[PDB]
Amino acid sequence: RIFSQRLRQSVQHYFDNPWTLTVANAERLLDMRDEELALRNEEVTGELP
Amino acid sequence: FIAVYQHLRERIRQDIIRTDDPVDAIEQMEIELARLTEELTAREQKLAI
Amino acid sequence: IERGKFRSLTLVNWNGFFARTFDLDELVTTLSGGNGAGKSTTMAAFVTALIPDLTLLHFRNTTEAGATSGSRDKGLHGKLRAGVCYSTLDVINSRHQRVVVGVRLQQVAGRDRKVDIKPFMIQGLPTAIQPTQLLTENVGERQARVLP
Amino acid sequence: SSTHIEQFMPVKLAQALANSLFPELDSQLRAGRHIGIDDLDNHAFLMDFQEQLEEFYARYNVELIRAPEGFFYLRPRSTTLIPRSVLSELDMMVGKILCYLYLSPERLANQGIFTSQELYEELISLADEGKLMKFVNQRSSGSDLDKQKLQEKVRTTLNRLRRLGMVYFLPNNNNKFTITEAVFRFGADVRSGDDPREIQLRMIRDGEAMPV
Amino acid sequence: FMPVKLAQALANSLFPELDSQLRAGRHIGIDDLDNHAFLMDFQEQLEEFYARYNVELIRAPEGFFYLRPRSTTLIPRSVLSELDMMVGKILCYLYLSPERLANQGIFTSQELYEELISLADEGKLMKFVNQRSSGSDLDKQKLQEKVRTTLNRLRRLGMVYFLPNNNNKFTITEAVFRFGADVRSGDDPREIQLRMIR
Ligand SMILES: Nc1ncnc2c1ncn2[C@@H]1O[C@H](COP(=O)(O)OP(=O)(O)OP(=O)(O)O)[C@@H](O)[C@H]1O
Ligand SMILES: [Mg+2]
Repeated sequence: RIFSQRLRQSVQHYFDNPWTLTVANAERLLDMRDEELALRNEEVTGELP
Repeated sequence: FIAVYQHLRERIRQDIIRTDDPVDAIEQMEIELARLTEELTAREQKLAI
Repeated sequence: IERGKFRSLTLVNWNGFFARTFDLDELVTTLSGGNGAGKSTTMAAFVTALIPDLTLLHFRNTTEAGATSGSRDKGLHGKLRAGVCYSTLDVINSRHQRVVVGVRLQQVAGRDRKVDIKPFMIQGLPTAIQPTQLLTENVGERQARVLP
Repeated sequence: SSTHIEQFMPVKLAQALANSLFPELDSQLRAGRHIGIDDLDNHAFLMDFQEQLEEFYARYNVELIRAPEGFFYLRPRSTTLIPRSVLSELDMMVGKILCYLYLSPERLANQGIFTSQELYEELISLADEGKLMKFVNQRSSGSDLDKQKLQEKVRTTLNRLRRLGMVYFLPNNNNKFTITEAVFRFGADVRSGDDPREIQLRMIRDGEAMPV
Repeated sequence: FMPVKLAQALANSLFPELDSQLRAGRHIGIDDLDNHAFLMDFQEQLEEFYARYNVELIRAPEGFFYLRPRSTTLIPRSVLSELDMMVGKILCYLYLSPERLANQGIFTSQELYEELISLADEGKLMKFVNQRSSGSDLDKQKLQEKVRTTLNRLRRLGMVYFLPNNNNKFTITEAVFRFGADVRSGDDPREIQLRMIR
């Protein structure tokens, strides 16, 4: 009967001393937004062997 | 000395071991150790077959 | 049992080849010609048509063989011309079925020298049809055009 | 002799960095994920080379820490080379409730599988429902639309805690999940029966927690 | 084991910092003397080190280094906004020949603001701020704010260096070429850059 009182009172009265934990939050790797793929179209022609 | 005790008090693992008295905690830990050893013995016996 | 065989390889609008078809041999096929003629290019076209995974394809020079280089350029883009391109294989199955696998290749407009691949397969094609003619349209006086 | 690994690096550290598990783990760790006992591969790896990893990461001005419960995590210093961030108060409410749920022997029979509804029911049983509703919307007074909005925010924050490694969803059902020991960090303000103010001061001094 | 030169490279005191930067997406140009020299010296091994993350270490033909993630990247990815590429292509255009005589390499925020407003079409500007907007002062103020914001993002990427004072005047680095057009034999850079901007 040790933690019941210990933890319940903390949740019940949290807003009298609100506190927050710290975490590692390394940056995301920025990349180019992919534009719509634009292929090369040229209607090539030539003499057939 | 007080500092030492204070230091240690935080380091308790979970509820069944929440004896706020470190020295008292020791034995509980060791109890766990023995428990675990028995479970390991049974599991390795199962593994053989 | 009769093992399957590769009948032929076809290239369209590659660097130096407009529309060419090599007929493979049952045992050995040899390519000869002076430096820069285009032999290694033919090899590259074949392997590309076999494994279109663009993450893997990496055509190093024969010199510098075996050196894991991570080169900026994989060396495929330059072997293609502007517009649409093809690379196809004709295969005779052990069941004596004619199947044509291949890929459509196309350069990507933009600073990065990227390439686009779209595989395809054809089954049941009549034995009288040649891939060179199937992939081109006769426009004008013997001045054929390639079709997407 | 020259051109010898020992000149530049301890052999065990190089051996660790060359392992196939390292890139995954590194990536994750940097992202803030906690590592518990269930993900054996990772955990075991951590255990094997603990001191080398600690020494390594030290270069970055970050502590690789081991909680008593057996879970590893990253704590950045003030001079950290890697950014540091803080959790929201709703995340704390859900965190402390998940902690009480883990301890509860009354629900141990579930074999760790809990449902979002049970979590929500426990939370409203303990905290001030109508006063907590203030965080969802400044005009909330017990309306069902607002109650569903609260449930959806809980659903969202719980998903964030999953990315942190604090809870694992079932393989085929997303309405049910399992807890891990990493949740005990939410009890860092009460694990010792002492003056709350002094505890809080100690925590902020250690870099564990910030006020709001 | 591990290659000796790779162990040497990552043992160097400069590595942690550069690692941090690179993972963020920053581009290393010829300006950063020590970092650039370090990469030049240990490229052959750093490329292998980062390949283990399914991320590619590329040296641009102009000379600057940067990382490119694959689809299977181990590093969490993120993507720029449309307005970001618009501004980037504008900066690429400003890397012009008369620039040398016009500004001696040092620009101002107003140059970019006015260039952006003059050269872009109104429809995509509205799409940038909000479709409900129509030629109003508050919309232009919001667009200015967004321009400053994205310019700071680009400064993070290393594209643009702010002169060390509170005022918003800057210089453009060579790495801006990453936004640039494809170059074909004999083509004029101004024309091709404008052609894409259109
Ligand atoms: N990626 C490329 N970009 C530009 N030109 C290329 C590219 N790859 C090959 N070439 C050129 O295409 C021509 C054909 O080269 P290829 O290697 O296929 O010839 P080859 O007959 O096999 O020569 P060798 O026997 O000397 O290897 C050569 O002029 C080569 O310079
Ligand atoms: Mg060759």
